Amino acid sequence: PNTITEENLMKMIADGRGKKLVVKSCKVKLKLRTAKYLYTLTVPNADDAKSIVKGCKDKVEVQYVN
Amino acid sequence: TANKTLSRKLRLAKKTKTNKNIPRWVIAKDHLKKTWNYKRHHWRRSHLKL
Amino acid sequence: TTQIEKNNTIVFIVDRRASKPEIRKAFETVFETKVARVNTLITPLGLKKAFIRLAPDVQAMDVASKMGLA
Amino acid sequence: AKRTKKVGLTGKYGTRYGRAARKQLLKIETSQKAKYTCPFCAKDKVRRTACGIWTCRSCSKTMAGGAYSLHTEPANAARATIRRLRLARED
Amino acid sequence: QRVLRRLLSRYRDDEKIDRHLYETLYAKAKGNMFKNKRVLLEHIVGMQK
Amino acid sequence: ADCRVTCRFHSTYRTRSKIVRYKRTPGNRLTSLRVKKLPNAPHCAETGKQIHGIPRVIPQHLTRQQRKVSRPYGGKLCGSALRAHILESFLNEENQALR
Amino acid sequence: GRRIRVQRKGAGSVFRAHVARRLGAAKLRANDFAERTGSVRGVVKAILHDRGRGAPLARVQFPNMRGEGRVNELFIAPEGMYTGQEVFSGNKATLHIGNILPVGNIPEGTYVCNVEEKPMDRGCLARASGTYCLVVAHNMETNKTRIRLPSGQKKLISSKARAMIGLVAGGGRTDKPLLKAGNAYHKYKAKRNCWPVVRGVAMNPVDHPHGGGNHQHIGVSSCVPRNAVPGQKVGLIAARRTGCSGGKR
RNA sequence: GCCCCGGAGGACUGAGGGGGAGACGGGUUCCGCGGCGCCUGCAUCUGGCCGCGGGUGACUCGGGCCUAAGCGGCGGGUGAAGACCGGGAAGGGGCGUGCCCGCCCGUCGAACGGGGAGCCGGCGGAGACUCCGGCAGGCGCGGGCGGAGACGCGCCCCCCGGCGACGCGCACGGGGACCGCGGCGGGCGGCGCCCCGGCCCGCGAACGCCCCGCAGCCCCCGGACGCCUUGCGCGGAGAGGGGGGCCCGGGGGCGGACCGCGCGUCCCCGGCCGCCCCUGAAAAGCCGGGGGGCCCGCGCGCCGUACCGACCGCACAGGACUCCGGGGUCAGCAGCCUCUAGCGCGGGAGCGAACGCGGCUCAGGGAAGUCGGCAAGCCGGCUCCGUAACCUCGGGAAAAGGAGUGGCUCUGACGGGGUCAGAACUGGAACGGACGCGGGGAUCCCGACUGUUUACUAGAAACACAGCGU
RNA sequence: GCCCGCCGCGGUGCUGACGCGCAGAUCGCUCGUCGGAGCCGGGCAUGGGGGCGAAAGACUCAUCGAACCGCCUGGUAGCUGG
Ligand SMILES: [K+]
Ligand SMILES: [K+]
Ligand SMILES: [K+]
Ligand SMILES: [K+]
Ligand SMILES: [K+]
Ligand SMILES: [K+]
Ligand SMILES: [K+]
Ligand SMILES: [K+]
Ligand SMILES: [K+]
Ligand SMILES: [K+]
Ligand SMILES: [K+]
Ligand SMILES: [K+]
Ligand SMILES: [K+]
Ligand SMILES: [K+]
Ligand SMILES: [K+]
Ligand SMILES: [K+]
Ligand SMILES: [K+]
Ligand SMILES: [K+]
Ligand SMILES: [K+]
Ligand SMILES: [K+]
Ligand SMILES: [K+]
Ligand SMILES: [K+]
Ligand SMILES: [K+]
Ligand SMILES: [K+]
Ligand SMILES: [K+]
Ligand SMILES: [K+]
Ligand SMILES: [K+]
Ligand SMILES: [K+]
Ligand SMILES: [K+]
Ligand SMILES: [K+]
Ligand SMILES: [K+]
Ligand SMILES: [K+]
Ligand SMILES: [K+]
Ligand SMILES: [K+]
Ligand SMILES: [K+]
Ligand SMILES: [K+]
Ligand SMILES: [K+]
Ligand SMILES: [K+]
Ligand SMILES: [K+]
Ligand SMILES: [K+]
Ligand SMILES: [K+]
Ligand SMILES: [K+]
Ligand SMILES: [Mg+2]
Ligand SMILES: [Mg+2]
Ligand SMILES: [Mg+2]
Ligand SMILES: [Mg+2]
Ligand SMILES: [Mg+2]
Ligand SMILES: [Mg+2]
Ligand SMILES: [Mg+2]
Ligand SMILES: [Mg+2]
Ligand SMILES: [Mg+2]
Ligand SMILES: [Mg+2]
Ligand SMILES: [Mg+2]
Ligand SMILES: [Mg+2]
Ligand SMILES: [Mg+2]
Ligand SMILES: [Mg+2]
Ligand SMILES: [Mg+2]
Ligand SMILES: [Mg+2]
Ligand SMILES: [Mg+2]
Ligand SMILES: [Mg+2]
Ligand SMILES: [Mg+2]
Ligand SMILES: [Mg+2]
Ligand SMILES: [Mg+2]
Ligand SMILES: [Mg+2]
Ligand SMILES: [Mg+2]
Ligand SMILES: [Mg+2]
Repeated sequence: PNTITEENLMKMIADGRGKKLVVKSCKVKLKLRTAKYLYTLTVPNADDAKSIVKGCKDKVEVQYVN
Repeated sequence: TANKTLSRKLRLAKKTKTNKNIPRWVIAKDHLKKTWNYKRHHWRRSHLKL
Repeated sequence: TTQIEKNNTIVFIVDRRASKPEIRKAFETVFETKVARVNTLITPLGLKKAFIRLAPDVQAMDVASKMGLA
Repeated sequence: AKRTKKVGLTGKYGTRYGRAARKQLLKIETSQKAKYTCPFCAKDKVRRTACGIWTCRSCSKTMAGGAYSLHTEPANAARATIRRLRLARED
Repeated sequence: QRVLRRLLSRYRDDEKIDRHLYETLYAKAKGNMFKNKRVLLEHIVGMQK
Repeated sequence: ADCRVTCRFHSTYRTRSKIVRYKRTPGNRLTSLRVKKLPNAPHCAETGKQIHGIPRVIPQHLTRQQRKVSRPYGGKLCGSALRAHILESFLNEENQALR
Repeated sequence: GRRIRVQRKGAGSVFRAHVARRLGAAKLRANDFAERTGSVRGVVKAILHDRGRGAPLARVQFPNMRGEGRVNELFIAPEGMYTGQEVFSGNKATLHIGNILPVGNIPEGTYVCNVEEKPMDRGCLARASGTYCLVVAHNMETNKTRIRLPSGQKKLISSKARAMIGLVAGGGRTDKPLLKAGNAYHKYKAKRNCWPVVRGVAMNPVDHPHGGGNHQHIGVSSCVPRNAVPGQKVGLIAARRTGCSGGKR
């Protein structure tokens, strides 16, 4: 597992390298399941809005909160 | 031992499988009065050298 | 039976001289299905047991039932 | 303050082995623990590492010598006589 | 001995005492001249004067 | 409490490649973890000192660039040994020829 | 009786030498074309301790004369040899400690070591620590050289037998007393199963010819003749004389 | 209600365990249900006994591979043979024909040595580093630049090297785990008086990226009465000072996903220093140098894996290798008590004779007993005082002999921590209050000394030994 | 190859227990040693008139001043029993 800067996150999505994304509410955790590593990005909810709209329609998103 | 060769395991496996009584229908079929199989063995008093 | 309803796995007795690659091919040709992974052991009596897990898109209930295992 | 009067380094032996042996060891063992001069370093840092084997702790050069001292008196004379025989070979 | 060396070095670095005084007291500490830290602080005063 | 553990290896004979350390797990448990032997790094062919720049990892696990130094005789000679070979070569040519 | 202790050692098993972790057999460089017509240059690589041996050994690297690469030799070290030193082997080598020369080219008076008793045999005389041979005289018409061995005997060898200049390092070793039984135990643990020693008179007659009796005593003379048979040849063998006396010169 | 099971009480083993697990050996003894004919030297409803069903899952753990000490093989050699002994032999490879290179064994020998790579959580009557879920790692297969410098950022053959790869030791230093004290959060117990004073729980892995790492080795300037350790050690073959590079089984931060402070203990690691007539394996495999020629998929076969001191002594107070190791008292892995965990040991009751076996105490005397002080008793921790003859000058030596020692209230010294020193008060005229723990001295004989021995009647004056001599 | 002392390794005295044993050599207390010629495990080597022995004629699978197993062998007995 590893962390990632936001700009690298879309490029992995942009090249179809992700398999599933999870949004976690606590500061929000976004977890992307690639072939090699699980990657985690932490942003405030203001920032995660725009990123998910950019979300690749070929990339399954799920949500999670409790 | 917990670390045994497959060849010793197979010969031990056969002594376990043949360690049995005469079936009761065999006693009726063959008309027997000796009913004990005297080739049986028990682990506490045996010396299987296998 | 618990092994089949969850874990999608069927337990078989096979000839001791068979390896995991021969077991996978045999089961795929006789029961017309898709194997995923095979584990094996030799029991204290000398028999070979195979743990046969079917592909994640097959129901071993559907395959055990047609065979009679249920 | 001086801790012994005569035995020196052979105080490690106690009352054992007799006077003649301990007298021999005091001389031998003082000699093999000594610091000798690098024939190359020119510094006083040569120590024994095994019987016959002497290393400068500054040069790092290794040398072949005596059992319990760097130079023996037979080898000094031999080197001196061999040198004069070579120079005599020169016309 | 760690206490006295730690104090002596601190002074030399601040130039309270020079290097030739530092080295003379360094050897006196190694030879059991001062019993604690207070005694060394008077020797330091007395040598400077 | 009671923190005693059992052996992790096939046998319990405590040789130099069967040393563990202890660690607390997220389920509140004391686990054993093997402590690998650390190989030396390569040493100079003339002086026997560690070559600078190479980590103490077996070279199978290091990328090609990580296993090298960027100089003639990069991982064989310690830098000072190179300079002494260079001078000996150049100066002997100056004395075996032209006096 | 039974077989006695000296009769059991010839059979091997527990009386074989303790050779594990030894560096190898120590020899001069082999005589070849280049050495016969000139000289070959080597460099001292290390000075090493050998198990079971008093003097040290030296590893010397020579160039390969029949191909590319290097050749590694194992010499008995003359005193004064040092790592990084340059040695020479051949007919044209000079007189310096460490060099290997034919004994006919060595002037009388010189100290030499590791001497061949026949040409090209790679050296067999004066090999132990502190020893040397002297070169006494040259007989040119018969091509023989006269040397003095460490025992003081004199001997004639060929003039083409080779030698190493100097004397063997490690000298003075025997002048330190072994203090304890334990120092003797460590010395022979590196050589052979030969220690400790039980006296013949301390045994029963079945075990030794000196055994038995109501007092410990030999009983007959301990001078046995030269033609005594194995099992019988104990004590002092073929002695010219016995006893302790001075006057020898 | 049975010696089985449950609840309550009373005790024991006492972290070198009657605890938790492996190696060897055993071989189904393992598990669930049933049962008492045999066995369980008493009983039984118990059970390692009897009947009937079941049970051990691996790319990552071990075996398979490498070599150790060894053991085999080798044109041949020898002997009546069986067999035993052995380098002097026209001894094989790369490819692609055709060229080129080449001196000559072993896919025998280690379930502790070497070795490419695994962690957490969960599930079952019996299996788990093996199953399931999650997160990784290894080995394969298919779709010429920067720097002043130390240093930083595809292959093939011949040669030169490296890693693998290594002894012992008193100490000193760093990390981890353990262990304590205090706070704060949640839960308990008992409570005649006292109690914010007692007890339990407060958890974070492998792996990936960034930062930080004492010693130690290296670079640049420049040119010296210093730098520095518990100890040492180092410097014109270039110190100190200023600024840098590399290694470091480690720590931190973000991922994976409660908060402080301390004395010790164990384990590993570091730099030194000491020691040897002792100098402390090898190989597979993998890599570098010089010279020459030139992201996405799929897979990982074979064997072991249950349980046990259930093993050997005809069945048994004997024998039987290793791993983990809390608290109090204390110099402590001693003795004595204890938290966790575990709970058999051919059976019970009554009486309180002789005599035995293991223990305790005895007035006055004190070896008169006896072959003989045999046995038993006296002494003993720590601190201070005080110590002879003789001697190989090292010893003798704890010589011999003396005095003090609890509790409580305080004071001083050392840079938060125990120790050391001193004083008042007090108690049958007591204090190493149990436990642990030398009796001493004057002599003669023998062997110098530590060491070895008649397994099962002899431990010595016998053997060995360094030294000396032939 | 120093001294007190735990485990370990050994085996002094009680001529203690036991001696139809817990046991074909054990148990209790006491005692030697405890950084070394020290102790322990696995692998390997030496074979019977032979081995191995810090030497006691000790040890060589409860066997040793010559092991064990089968055969020669129903060995011979001026001697004891019937
Ligand atoms: K098993
Ligand atoms: K059995
Ligand atoms: K004989
Ligand atoms: K004989
Ligand atoms: K004989
Ligand atoms: K014999
Ligand atoms: K011996
Ligand atoms: K002797
Ligand atoms: K005699
Ligand atoms: K039952
Ligand atoms: K013949
Ligand atoms: K033969
Ligand atoms: K092997
Ligand atoms: K082994
Ligand atoms: K192995
Ligand atoms: K190794
Ligand atoms: K190179
Ligand atoms: K298992
Ligand atoms: K009665
Ligand atoms: K009576
Ligand atoms: K008396
Ligand atoms: K007594
Ligand atoms: K007091
Ligand atoms: K004696
Ligand atoms: K001793
Ligand atoms: K006896
Ligand atoms: K005895
Ligand atoms: K004794
Ligand atoms: K003896
Ligand atoms: K003891
Ligand atoms: K009695
Ligand atoms: K006993
Ligand atoms: K001791
Ligand atoms: K033999
Ligand atoms: K044998
Ligand atoms: K015999
Ligand atoms: K016989
Ligand atoms: K027979
Ligand atoms: K026969
Ligand atoms: K007769
Ligand atoms: K007769
Ligand atoms: K009769
Ligand atoms: Mg399996
Ligand atoms: Mg005798
Ligand atoms: Mg005789
Ligand atoms: Mg108790
Ligand atoms: Mg059971
Ligand atoms: Mg009964
Ligand atoms: Mg592995
Ligand atoms: Mg093999
Ligand atoms: Mg291994
Ligand atoms: Mg289990
Ligand atoms: Mg090793
Ligand atoms: Mg198990
Ligand atoms: Mg009385
Ligand atoms: Mg009397
Ligand atoms: Mg009387
Ligand atoms: Mg004696
Ligand atoms: Mg003794
Ligand atoms: Mg006896
Ligand atoms: Mg005895
Ligand atoms: Mg001692
Ligand atoms: Mg002692
Ligand atoms: Mg008795
Ligand atoms: Mg007969
Ligand atoms: Mg007869």
